[PDB]
Order: sequence, then C-alpha cells, then structure tokens
Amino acid sequence: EFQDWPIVRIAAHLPDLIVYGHFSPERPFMDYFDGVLMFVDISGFTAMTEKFSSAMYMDRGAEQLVEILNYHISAIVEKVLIFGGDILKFAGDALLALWRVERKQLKNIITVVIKCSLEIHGLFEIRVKIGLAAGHISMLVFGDETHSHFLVIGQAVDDVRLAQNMAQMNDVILSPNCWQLCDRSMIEIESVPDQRAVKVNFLKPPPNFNFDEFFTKCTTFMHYYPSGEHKNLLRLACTLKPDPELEMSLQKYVMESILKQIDNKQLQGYLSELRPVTIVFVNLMFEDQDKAEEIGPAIQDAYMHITSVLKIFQGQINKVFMFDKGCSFLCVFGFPGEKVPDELTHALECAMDIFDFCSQVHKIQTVSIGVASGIVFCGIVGHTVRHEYTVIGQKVNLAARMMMYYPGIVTCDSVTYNGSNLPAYFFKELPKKVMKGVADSGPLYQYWGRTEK
Ligand SMILES: COC(=O)c1ccccc1Cc1cn(C)nc1-c1cc(Cl)nc(N)n1
Repeated sequence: EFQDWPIVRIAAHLPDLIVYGHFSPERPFMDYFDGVLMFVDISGFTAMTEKFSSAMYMDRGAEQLVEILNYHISAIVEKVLIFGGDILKFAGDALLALWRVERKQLKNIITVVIKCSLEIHGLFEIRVKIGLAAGHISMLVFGDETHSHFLVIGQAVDDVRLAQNMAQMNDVILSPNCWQLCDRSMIEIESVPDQRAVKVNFLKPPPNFNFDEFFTKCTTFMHYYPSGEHKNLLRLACTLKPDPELEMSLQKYVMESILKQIDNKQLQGYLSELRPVTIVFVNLMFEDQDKAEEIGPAIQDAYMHITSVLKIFQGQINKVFMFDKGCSFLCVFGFPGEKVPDELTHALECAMDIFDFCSQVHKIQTVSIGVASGIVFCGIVGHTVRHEYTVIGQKVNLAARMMMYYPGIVTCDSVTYNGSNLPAYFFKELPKKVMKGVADSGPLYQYWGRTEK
C-alpha cells in the first residue's frame, strides 16, 4: 500500500480530533465531549538547547539537537499512540494527549492511560513528569478563510493543568475528578499535601486481570484505533487517500513553510536551525466565571486582528495554548524566510497594536505581551507519523514568563530594547522580579509607546 501522499504528510502535523472532524465553516466552531487528558513535561529541554548552541557542536548544533530530541520524544509518542491516545499538540517543553470516549468508559480508559503513563516513565531510567485528568472537554476551532487553529478548553483541561504543576520528576498525578472517576480497586495512590489531587504509586490489578485482553476490549471504544489489516500502523491517518476538500481544510492548520517542504519544494532539513528571532508572546486573560461559549468569540475576534497585524509586520503564529484561564499566542518574527533588518522595531509596534486592539475586545479582561529576541532552536519535533514545527530556547521561555509576571502591559528584554531603532523614552525600565527558571534575564523594559498616554 502506497501511503506517502501529500494529504498524509499534512495529517502528520495534526491530531485525529482534526483529521477526522467534520466542522462547519462557522468560526468560532465549538464542540463538546468527554475524555481523558495526559500532559507530559520533559525536563532538560531548556538545559540542552543552550548547550547545543555551544561552539563544541561546530555549527551542527541545531541538527544534533533535533536528532537527540526526536529520539526521546518519538519514543513517548509511540507509547501514546499504541495505547490509543491522540497527541493534540507539542510545545518545546511538553505534549498534551487525549483519549476521547463515551462517559461510561472513562473509568476503564483511565486505567489504560495510567498504564501508558507508567510505561512512559519506564523509558527513562533525562526524565519526565505526567499529569492526568478526566471529564468534560470543549474544543474550539478559530481562524479565517485560509488559516485554522484549535484548542481544548474546560473542566478536564483546567484539571490536567492543576495535576501537571504539582508533579515532580517520575510522578504520575491524578486530577481530583480523575481520582473520583477511576477504578480505585486497581490503583494504589498517595495523598499529596495541601491538595485534593493524588499521586499514583502502583497499578495493582486483580489476579484474574489480563491487561492485553483488557486493552483489546477498550479498543472497542476507540473509533480510530488501527486494526484488522491496519493493525501494525501507528495511525489510521497513514491510510488517508487523496481528497481535495479534506486536504483543503487540513492545510489551513499548517504553516506555509511546512507546506512547501511537504510539497518537496524545499530541502527537508531547511527548517532545523538555530536562528535569531523575536518572540512575541501574547496572553489573553478571561475571568474565572467565563464559559467556553463566550471565550470562543473573544478569541476569534482577537485572532482576526492578530493575524492581520502579523502579516503587516511579517510575523507568524507558531503555537496557540490555553490554561489558567489565559489564551496565549506564540508569535515569531524572523522565521526561516522572513528576516528584515528592522525586525525589532516591527515586533514592538506589532505588539503594541495587538495590545491596543485586543484590550478593547469584550470579555478579554487583560492583555499581556512579552517580547524577547535572540537565538532559538527551530525544527520539526516528534515522530515520523506525528510531529510539529516548534521553537525552543531561553528566549521563548523568557517571553512567556514576562507576560505572566508583568501582566497588563507590553514588556521586552534588553536585546530588543537596545537593538530597536526607537528612542529610549518609548520605554520604561522595570523592577526586575525573580522568575521561575529564568536566570537573570538582563534588564527588562515596558514598551510605553510614542506618547505619554
Ligand atoms: C504549562 O502548562 C501547559 O502548557 C498546559 C497545561 C494543561 C493544559 C494545557 C496547557 C497548554 C498546552 C501545552 N501543550 C503542549 N498543548 C497545550 C494545549 C493544547 C490544546 Cl489543543 N489546547 C490547550 N488549551 N492547550
């Protein structure tokens, strides 16, 4: 069976949630379902990226880094996939997976997903941290006529965020609702101080229990688990055949430079690089009460403005995420074929413009934007059959921490400040705060703009 069609290469960049969806053209588009979520945090992906920028790697640092990264990440991905999970998104520091099932099956699937989590830790004995949640999930699709983005939002998402930030290395933490829904007969746990979540210590199945048979019966409930003559494929998406309307929808989710590689119009290694870029990390905050029905339209309206300004200032959205009631856009200036000599001025002017517009979007409570510039790793991270263009580096992390620790304003780092072709009074030096995992930032600045108010 031939399976290397463009439509299949595109599907590698996308989860089944999207590949096998049937969304209306309305934007935003929202659907609702139940599932189990797994969030995997890898530690070290910070440490080593800065190591691979060393002269030791003789200008092959990016190539060496993506190689060892994909070696470790693709092992996690195939464990997720063989246990029937759908990898939703990659960040440089993590991936989020989903088991979507009917509510009656959540209890059994949690057991599957806990075994899956234990075998992932078994790969590394470099380490990982895992948080699990279960419950209601809302999916949000937003975009315009040529670009689409998705998010998951809701109960189980907020819960998986809770569980993930308590975990330490080698932990598997269960959401309070996952603990309440799971088969406590079979899972041995320990309480975590000052918390209602639990840590999983052991999986203790009854004497009769056979996990392989158990798993096989659970695949009964997985619509897209490969079986029969496709039982040794990692994804059913590998079997997709050419279908112009489906490819038309799917390609809207993928950045243009990726599509050019998919079409064999660019060397397949062109996108692995340590490159100077400016990161513009945009956070849109909503109130705790807000429902997904109201968040979706706000994000759509914000997005319609973000995308138009990015095009003017030649930036791109690399990743969208949401947690802690905040939707964040990882924007990048100076991507593989998009470097300009006034890049820094443009990143700030684009930030300020995004700030001013989104701050007048109804239901958005706070806009916060961090700007940082420097060498970041760029590349396609994951497994052959499931992977995504991602940016990694201290500057990515610094921009993200700035928008968190300095809410409601536009901040920038010292590189962006000194290297902008703007006068100093457009800026304000800021009190330097201690920030998680950020070792002396340098001086930071608020981008005040051209006039006092
Ligand atoms: C540090 O905490 C987290 O990153 C985090 C923790 C818990 C939930 C979500 C995120 C954000 C996140 C990371 N990844 C790799 N993917 C996402 C993501 C993907 C999708 Cl489809 N929808 C939403 N809402 N988030």
